[PDB]
Amino acid sequence: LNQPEYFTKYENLHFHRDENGILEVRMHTNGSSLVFTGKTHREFPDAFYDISRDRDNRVVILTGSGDAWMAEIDFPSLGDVTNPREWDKTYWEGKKVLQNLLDIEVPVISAVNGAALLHSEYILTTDIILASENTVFQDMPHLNAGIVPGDGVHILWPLALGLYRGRYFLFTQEKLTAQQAYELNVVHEVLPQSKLMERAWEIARTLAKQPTLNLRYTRVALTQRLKRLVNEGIGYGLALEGITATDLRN
Amino acid sequence: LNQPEYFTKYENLHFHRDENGILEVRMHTNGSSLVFTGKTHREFPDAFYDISRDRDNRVVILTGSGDAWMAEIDFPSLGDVTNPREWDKTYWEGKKVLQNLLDIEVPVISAVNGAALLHSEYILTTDIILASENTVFQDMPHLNAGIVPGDGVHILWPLALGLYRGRYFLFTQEKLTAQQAYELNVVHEVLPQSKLMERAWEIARTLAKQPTLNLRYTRVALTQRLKRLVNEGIGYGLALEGITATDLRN
Amino acid sequence: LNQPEYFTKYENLHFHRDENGILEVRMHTNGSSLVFTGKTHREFPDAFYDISRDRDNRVVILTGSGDAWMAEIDFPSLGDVTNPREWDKTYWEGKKVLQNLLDIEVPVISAVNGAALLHSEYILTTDIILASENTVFQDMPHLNAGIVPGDGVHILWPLALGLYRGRYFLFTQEKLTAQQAYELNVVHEVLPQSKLMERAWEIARTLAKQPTLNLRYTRVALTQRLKRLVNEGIGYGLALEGITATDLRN
Amino acid sequence: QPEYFTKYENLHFHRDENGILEVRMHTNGSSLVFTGKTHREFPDAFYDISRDRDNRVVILTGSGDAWMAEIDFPSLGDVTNPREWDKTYWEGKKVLQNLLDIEVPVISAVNGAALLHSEYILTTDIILASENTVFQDMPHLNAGIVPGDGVHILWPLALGLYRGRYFLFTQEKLTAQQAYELNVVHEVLPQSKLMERAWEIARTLAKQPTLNLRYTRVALTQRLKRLVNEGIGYGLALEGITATDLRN
Amino acid sequence: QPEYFTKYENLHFHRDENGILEVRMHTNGSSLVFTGKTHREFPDAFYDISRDRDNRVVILTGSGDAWMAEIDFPSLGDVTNPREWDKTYWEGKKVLQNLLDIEVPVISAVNGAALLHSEYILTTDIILASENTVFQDMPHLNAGIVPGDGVHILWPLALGLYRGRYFLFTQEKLTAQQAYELNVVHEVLPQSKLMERAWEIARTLAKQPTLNLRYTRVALTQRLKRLVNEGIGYGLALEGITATDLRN
Amino acid sequence: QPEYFTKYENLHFHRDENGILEVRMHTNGSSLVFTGKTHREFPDAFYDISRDRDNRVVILTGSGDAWMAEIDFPSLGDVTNPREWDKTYWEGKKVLQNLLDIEVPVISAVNGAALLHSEYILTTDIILASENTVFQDMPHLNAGIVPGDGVHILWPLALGLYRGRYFLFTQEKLTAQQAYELNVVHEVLPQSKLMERAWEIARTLAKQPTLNLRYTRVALTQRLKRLVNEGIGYGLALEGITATDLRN
Ligand SMILES: O=C(O)C[C@H]1CCCC(=O)C1
Ligand SMILES: O=C(O)C[C@H]1CCCC(=O)C1
Ligand SMILES: O=C(O)C[C@H]1CCCC(=O)C1
Ligand SMILES: O=C(O)C[C@H]1CCCC(=O)C1
Ligand SMILES: O=C(O)C[C@H]1CCCC(=O)C1
Ligand SMILES: O=C(O)C[C@H]1CCCC(=O)C1
Ligand code: NI
Ligand code: NI
Repeated sequence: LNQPEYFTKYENLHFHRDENGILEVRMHTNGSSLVFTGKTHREFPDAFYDISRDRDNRVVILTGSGDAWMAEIDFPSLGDVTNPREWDKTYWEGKKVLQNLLDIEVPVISAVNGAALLHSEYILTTDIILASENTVFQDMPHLNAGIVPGDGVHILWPLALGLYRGRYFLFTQEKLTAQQAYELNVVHEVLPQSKLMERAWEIARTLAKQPTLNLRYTRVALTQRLKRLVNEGIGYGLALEGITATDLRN
Repeated sequence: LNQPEYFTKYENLHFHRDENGILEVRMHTNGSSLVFTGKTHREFPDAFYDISRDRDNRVVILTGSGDAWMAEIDFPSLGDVTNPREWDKTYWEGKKVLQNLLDIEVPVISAVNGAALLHSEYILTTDIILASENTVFQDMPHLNAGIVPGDGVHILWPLALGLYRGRYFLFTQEKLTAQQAYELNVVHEVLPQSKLMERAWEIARTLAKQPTLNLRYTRVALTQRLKRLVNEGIGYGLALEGITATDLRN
Repeated sequence: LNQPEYFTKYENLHFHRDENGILEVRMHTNGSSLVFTGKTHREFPDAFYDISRDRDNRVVILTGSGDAWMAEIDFPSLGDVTNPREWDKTYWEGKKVLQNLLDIEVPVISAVNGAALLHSEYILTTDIILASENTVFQDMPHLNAGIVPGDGVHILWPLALGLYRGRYFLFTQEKLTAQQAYELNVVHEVLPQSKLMERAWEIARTLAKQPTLNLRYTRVALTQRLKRLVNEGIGYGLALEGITATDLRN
Repeated sequence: QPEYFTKYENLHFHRDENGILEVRMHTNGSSLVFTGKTHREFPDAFYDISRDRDNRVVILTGSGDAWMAEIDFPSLGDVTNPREWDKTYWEGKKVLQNLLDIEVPVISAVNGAALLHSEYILTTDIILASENTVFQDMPHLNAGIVPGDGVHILWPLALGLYRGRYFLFTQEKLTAQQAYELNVVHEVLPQSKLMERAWEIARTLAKQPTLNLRYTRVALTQRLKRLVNEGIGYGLALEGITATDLRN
Repeated sequence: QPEYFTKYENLHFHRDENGILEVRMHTNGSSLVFTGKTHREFPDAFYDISRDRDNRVVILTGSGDAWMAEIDFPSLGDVTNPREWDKTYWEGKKVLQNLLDIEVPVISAVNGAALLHSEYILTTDIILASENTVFQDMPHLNAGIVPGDGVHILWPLALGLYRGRYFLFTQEKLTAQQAYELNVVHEVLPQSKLMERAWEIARTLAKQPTLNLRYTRVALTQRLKRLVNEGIGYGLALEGITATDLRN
Repeated sequence: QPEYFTKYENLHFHRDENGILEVRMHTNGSSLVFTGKTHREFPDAFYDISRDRDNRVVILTGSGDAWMAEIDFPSLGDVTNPREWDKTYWEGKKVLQNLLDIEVPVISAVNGAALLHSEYILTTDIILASENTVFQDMPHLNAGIVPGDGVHILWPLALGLYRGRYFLFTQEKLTAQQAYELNVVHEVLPQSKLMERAWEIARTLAKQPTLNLRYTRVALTQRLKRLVNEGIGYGLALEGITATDLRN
């Protein structure tokens, strides 16, 4: 096929792009809802870089598969996080994944297709957030494991919910429904499961009518402050998280 | 009359100030709702500077005329925005208008008297925002023209609505009613059209009972962060906007 | 008793800590709701430093006594605030109280037991905010006295309510009920008076199950931006406030 | 010529066909005596300069043997009264904002002693000094008030945060040669050659396209503007409190 | 060896058993001619270097008598067209981000004239130069476009916000000795000894534990990264507008 | 005299009628051996100094022939255990915060080698050194851990972001004369004259009104405080990870 090589380079991402440069990127594990792994932690930064480098991507839709956006993780596959020499890989990849995802230089629409229980900081880099009615949001794994929620959730959830409710949400592992997230201005439209992707594409097609440089530079203008905020705290959060992972040996 | 010369220097601004130093500044075009022009883009920065320099202004009320705050623009009068040598004037004036409006050193009350479809970033520099029931807010012209919403809306709407709903609002050209804006904490009171100005003056009179230096330094204290945020992004937004205007020739 | 010496060092703070390292700190004046004084303005920074230094404090609950959190102040006891040589003490202590309260290195739960009419910026340093049904919030004293609300309220209320409603709230001395504050995401749970402290302890006990370093470093991660924002504006607010206090002599 | 060329009793203006504007501070043709009037009017003059797109390069200089070495202290008003200091405070924020907002390269031709208001020089892009020049923050610690008018930000930027604080706290005086070694002054010239050199540099710059002059100035002043904004109001409020304390 | 060692026609790679990687820029074995190709590929190369944990110290150098003194201007594409400049803009942000994100100490061995892209050198931790080296921002004011590609941030960081602006606005040339005195160059070596010294320094560093090399690099680049991020996109957008204006 | 004057086994305090406080670090009257105890107690001492409004100028110095050249490594506790390092981390943030929060001018009298904890000196306003003084970041790269305790921020501030990184990564040693040339040291004195000069400078300062001393210190440390706050916790967390890695 005439499509870019990177479209089929990632076992856990499906890519489809229309003639308008609207790219839908769908996370999956063997076609089912994603199980997050060491492999995805390593590869996703590269995938987001590849998407960002390709000037034929004019709008991006980021979504998951099945009835969850991301609700499963294969903890052992992440490597021995209690060993700082292994955590350093995770730390490096944690800084790159958000840098590279922010550096996508066109509007990014999240189509949140169900529970987002980990790695919801990805959603919080995107410009328009649509959620199916069954969606819930939670920072599940960190306080389950006893390690710092230091991978960007610590910056982006307090930006989303404000520095009061955002800290309550993280410290208590609060779960928000799609409707709550909508009232909290995180989700912008709540859709039936059967209509979520159609609506994402409809918004994308309207955006695609813009001149290319306008799509790109509006994205730049609207992400400057967000990038500064992420850069401020991402490395420190992930370093603190690494120390708490080490401490699990104590 | 004994009033300052600058009160009658601006064809598109009416000025009235009471014995308490409460200054009402009303935008108009021949007494009707304002039609924004190259002339206002050039003169408004000077008007806001003049207001800020005059220590007899103790509270400012900024409003429009008729049934719209600002809903019309004479696009050709702005000059050839696709020519960078002409856009540079617009760029320079775009940085000065927000700098000078923020540097008004007393509380500023917005009395939003109807549709605010362009230049709503002015409202988002002010301290107390009142709106008539017929008011709506939208960033109309930028994505209509295909150029970046880079004149301060890119900073101030995400500050107002948060960095999620704020980006949705700009990318989709969302229109908010006065009631929606009130629920979103942008508008602080929604008034009947017939009561808007009376309420602005009532709030102003309460404020005017404060010592002058308290009015001034409370304004300073409450605008430090806002000024930093505007300075961060205003020039870059307007430069990106200029490039997209040039690109319309392609 | 085996408890730390600092537990009984402060006439206006009662301390109680359980075997899980959950420390409840309760402000009082002779067992009644606190009357804020020059003495508390001077001592509270030391108390918060002492709490922060003690690694046996694993979660902190900060509360008041009786039916108000803080609703009274003995103005004369603050010293001659109109004399810059006296205000300088207040200025120095104003910077230290927020620095030291932020530097508590474990989650801090506010249990707001009634009206918080002054010094609510303390609450706005904490991570989880619970309020009894009778609670109200207001910046009462500053615009009553004619001096700048420059002690941290100018930073933290606009962070809590956004830079629009936050400035309206301060300039108009708005009073918010517990229910309003809950809708505004400042208060996270509204409790009957009889259940407030039980709920604070229940949340604390859940948190106390975390590893110690996770409690500490999650607090660090979630307060980096907050600390930067407070540092940006606290000294300038308090200096401006001092000038307005001097001006009361004019 | 523009009306503003003759609006300011303490500034002479001359502009050539290339858009090179020389702005010369003076008191009756002599070295400037700084006053309440200049404190109030200079922000307006710098704004007027910045608004005029026909200015393509700016040279800012003084008159006679000193760039600025004199001040009429009573003419600043009763600085010990916060209501009067507030004028000075507002004007002190505006002067640096408006000076930095000149949107073309600015050359300082420092024609002798700069003992006050040297922060103006530290907004400029190319700094030339005559061999007789000395730099000092004279007035603040002489009067017992904070050096809070931008010197507190820009001298530590120029000399680093170590020598910059020594310079301010001890009211150190720097010769032109020392300032050159410290990278503040870029060329040291004989008095009789200073202005010719300033104009030579300006002519070379003026050969650039106008947008390049403007946007190179913008690019090279972003960080500088942020740093001044961070500290200027706080420094001037603290200074005001120390001025009030002169009554005690 | 890694695949990326042979992916870049203008970069030679050699790595020893200690994880010391030497990256040498060249055009057919000679001193680099900078091109549209290098502008596009170098960001990828620096990313690839940064991803590879077997790199424990990096030495970045040029070939022949110059570090970088040549550029094929037409090969950069039609910079006066905003749609083409946008590629240069995106690549200009990525090159510095990816270079700064190399997570080990980086030694510059500057093997002669660095007349363009010297901002790469100003991301590195230890700067060595051969005695023949000169530094200049040559191309920008030659072409009439903003020096907006990071030189506008990093030269004023290196030389201070006074000499740094003089250096850019006048296209000043600095010898290796001047740059040494200005604390930009840390050791000046004969041409024939430069690379041996770079490798000696690298060997001493390589004795550190790997996490120490990595986290010392992180600690020492936090502020630097913030400063570059502040200004890089704005500088490159302004530069693009001046490139467009070359048509007028 | 205040109780805190005798609370610290490693600090001697002496204050004159002008409010000039000399704080001298020592171990049994000799040059300081830095310990876990000093790491824990110094933050409290600096807080106590800062709280006491009778301190109008502070001189911070060492004893004997060295300012700080010795450390009892085992006394710092088992730094390789994150639960123990956390104490060092918390204390490392507090020491610089509390030292910077001294609200009057601070004079460093550096009485010889400063081989560790030189970041304390880099919080002070006027830096004097005896001719025998040398500066180095000795311990971090000797132990294989990040120089993350503020040296990573303040040395690059002092020497610039180029020479500052060379100095840290190579554990460069600077003589008093070099440090003077680099604008870190402001006066170089014979050993026998150092303290007299410190007190002379302090006496001149002490003639200022108290609020002026305080608010000039505030004005001149705003930026410095921001820079330290930006990086101190991150540097100390990274350092802790490298300390843990010493087990591997
Ligand atoms: O995916 C990550 O961010 C790293 C994992 C490592 C294992 C425990 C977690 O939940 C986080
Ligand atoms: O008023 C402005 O900000 C400039 C105009 C220029 C023409 C197109 C627009 O809507 C914006
Ligand atoms: O408690 C304070 O912050 C200082 C007081 C001083 C007296 C007037 C006030 O309300 C504030
Ligand atoms: O010129 C100024 O900045 C104002 C004056 C204020 C009074 C004494 C001075 O030297 C400075
Ligand atoms: O190499 C670059 O950064 C791009 C070019 C753009 C055109 C002229 C130049 O010298 C710089
Ligand atoms: O004194 C310190 O900052 C702590 C120690 C930590 C262990 C080895 C060192 O040299 C630094
Ligand atoms: Ni912010
Ligand atoms: Ni800086």
